[PDB]
Amino acid sequence: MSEFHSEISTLSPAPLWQFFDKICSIPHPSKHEEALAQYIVTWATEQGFDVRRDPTGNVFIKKPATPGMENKKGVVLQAHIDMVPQKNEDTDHDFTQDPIQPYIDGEWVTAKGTTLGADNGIGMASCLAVLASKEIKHGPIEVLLTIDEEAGMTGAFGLEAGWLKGDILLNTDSEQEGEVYMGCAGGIDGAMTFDITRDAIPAGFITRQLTLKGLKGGHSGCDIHTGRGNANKLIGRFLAGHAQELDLRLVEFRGGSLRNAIPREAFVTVALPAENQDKLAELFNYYTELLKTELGKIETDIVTFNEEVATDAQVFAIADQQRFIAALNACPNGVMRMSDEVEGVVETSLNVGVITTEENKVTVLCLIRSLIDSGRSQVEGMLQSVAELAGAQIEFSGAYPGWKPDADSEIMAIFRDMYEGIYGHKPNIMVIHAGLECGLFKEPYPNMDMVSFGPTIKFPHSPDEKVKIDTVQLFWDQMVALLEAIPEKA
Ligand SMILES: [Zn+2]
Ligand SMILES: [Zn+2]
Repeated sequence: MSEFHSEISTLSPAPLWQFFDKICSIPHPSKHEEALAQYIVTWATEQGFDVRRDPTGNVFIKKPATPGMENKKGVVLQAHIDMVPQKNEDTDHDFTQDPIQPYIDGEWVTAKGTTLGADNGIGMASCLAVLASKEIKHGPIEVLLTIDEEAGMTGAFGLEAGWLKGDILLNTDSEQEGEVYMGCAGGIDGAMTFDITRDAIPAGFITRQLTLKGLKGGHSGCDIHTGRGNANKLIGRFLAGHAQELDLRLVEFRGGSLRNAIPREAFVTVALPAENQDKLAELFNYYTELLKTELGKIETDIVTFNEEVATDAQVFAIADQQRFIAALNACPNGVMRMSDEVEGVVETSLNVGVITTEENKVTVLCLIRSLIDSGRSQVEGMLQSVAELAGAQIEFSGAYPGWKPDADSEIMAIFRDMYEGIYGHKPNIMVIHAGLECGLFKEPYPNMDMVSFGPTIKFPHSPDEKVKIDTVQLFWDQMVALLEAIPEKA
């Protein structure tokens, strides 16, 4: 806008920002990496690197140590090639074919009308800069360029061991300066299904719709540790202790939106004798009040509603109503175990996120997360124990490995202390209760520990993806600092 004549390839550190200007020029959305994979390889040949590809399309590039650190230590710099295709809703862009037009606006570099791919356009250029660099005194080096982060990260378990050495890995895929990653959670989708039959609403049974919403909700992974309520479970807890005593019968149970998110709204419609209408309305008002007493601190806007539409219907058979409700109630939810290796982090958890009834089928969907993959099984088994006891079925799928945090591992320690040698303080080292590509890296090479940090990019995956220029210089400064700080393995 104002800096109209400013060249992206002349921002510091130039070698990388030049590589980034080149990466921007050749179109690479997920699944269209070939175009850029070639360029990198042909490039890395011309420089005389041993460059090989694997069966699943990931690029590996070997550079021997600069004189002095031949004693090795082996390191693996890693980024992913694919970008994410998202255009502004009013600008012409064929992602398969058109280049990113990066531009400079203030403290930021963005593309207009399109995602910028700074991720890791800021990470992989970095990788490439180090390969080309003549004056970083590094030990032996491998670069891993994986295919697909934003389409189920195909490339990430693309291949397995015997393709790398060096017990260390440096992922450049995080999006904050001063924010590192030493671990993440794996996950797995679960589905408990019930084969239900229905008996008609008995005479006089007015039919109501008890509903609960205004829960703050959240994301099952990064927000699980908080006190946030689970709409599904609260309405189950109510029917559990009180259905039979109140002799109410169940027609409908719908809650939450997807396993990914802590369910904020849920509801049941039920049939009951018109006699117990003021009882129920009072018990339920009682019940809801109690909720606000309990969750009032964290859960500010907690609202329930109790209207009636006496529609038919066909109520759950008793034995089905019973087993489903016991199941829903017994079933674990929230945090299962806090980590002891790291200072107040959730090790295992699960979220009963979605419930949907239909005629003849009630289906309960949930998502177990864990850093220790051993604990994720532990939890699956408990669900199965319930599922068994209830005469219901569970299927598992969408399983992906977690990354267990090792406290004061070599590289975490270094990074921590090398950043503390470059900055008057320590980075904000973390563990997200979520999935990251470097997780899948632990399937083969569990021996390898690792780190994930990068420049500060805001709004990735939108036409707003803006990256902070001054932190690219930082990112690269520690990317250098440590590469040389790396101890030797004899
Ligand atoms: Zn991404
Ligand atoms: Zn990414």
